[PDB]
Amino acid sequence: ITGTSTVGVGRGVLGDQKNINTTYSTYYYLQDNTRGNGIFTYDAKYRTTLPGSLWADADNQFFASYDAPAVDAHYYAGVTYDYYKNVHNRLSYDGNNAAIRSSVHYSQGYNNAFWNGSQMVYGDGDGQTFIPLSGGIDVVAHELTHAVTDYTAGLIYQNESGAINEAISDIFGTLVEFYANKNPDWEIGEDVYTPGISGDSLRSMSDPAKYGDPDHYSKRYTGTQDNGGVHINSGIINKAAYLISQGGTHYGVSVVGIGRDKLGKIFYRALTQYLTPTSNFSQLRAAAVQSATDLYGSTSQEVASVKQAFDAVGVK
Ligand SMILES: [Ca+2]
Ligand SMILES: [Ca+2]
Ligand SMILES: [Ca+2]
Ligand SMILES: [Ca+2]
Ligand SMILES: [Zn+2]
Repeated sequence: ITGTSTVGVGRGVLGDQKNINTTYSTYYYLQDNTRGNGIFTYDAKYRTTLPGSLWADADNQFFASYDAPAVDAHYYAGVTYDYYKNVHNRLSYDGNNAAIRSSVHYSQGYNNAFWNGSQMVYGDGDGQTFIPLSGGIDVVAHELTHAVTDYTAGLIYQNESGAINEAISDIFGTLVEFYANKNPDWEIGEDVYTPGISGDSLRSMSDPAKYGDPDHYSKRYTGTQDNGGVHINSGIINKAAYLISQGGTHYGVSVVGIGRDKLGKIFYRALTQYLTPTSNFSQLRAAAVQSATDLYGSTSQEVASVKQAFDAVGVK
């Protein structure tokens, strides 16, 4: 809608207070005009019809519990936009400042979030397995990273290429979590998963096997469920990424860490320059080695650590 840019205040899913960019025209709308062609947040009103209604509020204060998921979807979309722009010189997901749209209150008791090819969608959770999914910045950045991948490499969402697609989303969701410095870690979804149980998460990058996901290629899932294991076999790539950043010894192979900033630069280059829709794990390894070579030279420690990390998870 057309109106005056302003700033409102509200409380997110975890009860923290934050300022959000809104637009004023009779009502105050969750429309942020300060970032590219805008960030727009919608109310799906517990239905599955999308996008729903652009979120309208009478007083620019968003402290109702119904408001919480919208506040966080809108705010964390902004943070994720800022990360891609400031760190990777990328303007929104398509690289030309496309509008970012999110709907919250999708369906009833819906325990997931997703990018649907056009926008992000967030369930409220059922209150025991999940709380509203937009409360996790690693979740928001995971989903919007799917948009980035779709516009670049185009990795198909099945088998190894789909597992790479999901790992990339976990890797950048994590890097955005560190960027915002909100109690960052190498776990996925810990802020919105099982509000009854402290210390757990949906997936772990530092130790995927903690939740039964593979941490070595010899342990890959080869069946048909979950589109050939796209959320399962991602653990193999996630572990590799964790090793490249943080270092460690894994199945007897030692990796010297090169830190988060370089991990992001190498993977962003691989993604945007070398990966294609049908890339498999072996091709990811070559793309990552070539990226590190482009950036730091073929005899660098950075290339050495990328090779060691993939040797450690059994990807040749
Ligand atoms: Ca209000
Ligand atoms: Ca965290
Ligand atoms: Ca996390
Ligand atoms: Ca929990
Ligand atoms: Zn995903």
